[PDB]
Amino acid sequence: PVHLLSQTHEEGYSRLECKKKCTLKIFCKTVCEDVFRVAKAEFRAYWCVA
Amino acid sequence: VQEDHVRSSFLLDNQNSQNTVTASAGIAFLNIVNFKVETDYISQTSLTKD
Repeated sequence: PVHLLSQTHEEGYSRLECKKKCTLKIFCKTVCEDVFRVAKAEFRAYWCVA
Repeated sequence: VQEDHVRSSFLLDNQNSQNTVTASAGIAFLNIVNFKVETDYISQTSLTKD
């Protein structure tokens, strides 16, 4: 599995966020607020050769 | 020989919560003839999902 090529990308998806938050431990609110995020992945190709 | 199926599905949600917290003061006849304190606080949360 010899390394074909490494590469990286940078894309952004407004993720999912449905979280509940307590005010003062008596009552809680669910503050759904989807947030921006630039995710990145490093694509490492590994050419397979006999 | 002919046939057909239809299968509708409709699921709706809602969580319409609310809060209202108020405080007050008014210690005023002696050593300070007047000073008044009151805070207000109202929070809402309405989340529908269909």
